Amino acid sequence: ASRYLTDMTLEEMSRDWSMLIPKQKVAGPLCIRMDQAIMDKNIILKANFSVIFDRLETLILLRAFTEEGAIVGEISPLPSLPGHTAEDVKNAVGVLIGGLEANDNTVRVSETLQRFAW
Repeated sequence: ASRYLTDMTLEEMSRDWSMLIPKQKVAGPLCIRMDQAIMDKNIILKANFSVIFDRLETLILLRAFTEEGAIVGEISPLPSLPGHTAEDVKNAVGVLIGGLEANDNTVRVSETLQRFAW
């Protein structure tokens, strides 16, 4: 069976959020959203991945959170749910990290993503 390993709580994954200054970029099979208003924060990237054979397979959802718990960024598969490679995920994360860091934020990633990184 396909299972799911996530850094996020049920509430964190379900929450609706608005960006103060919306930015949305599509990069291949993945959508990247980030709030252009956010600056000088410590941000943590948290992800939910499907798992098969005890290995991380596809990204279901990634959200970027301030330490206080506010969502400031998101990566999700396109609605067509095209399906993607690990390289697609790594590219989309780099794009999000780049944008956030350009706005003077400090970005770190979860243990789940660290592991995925290689």
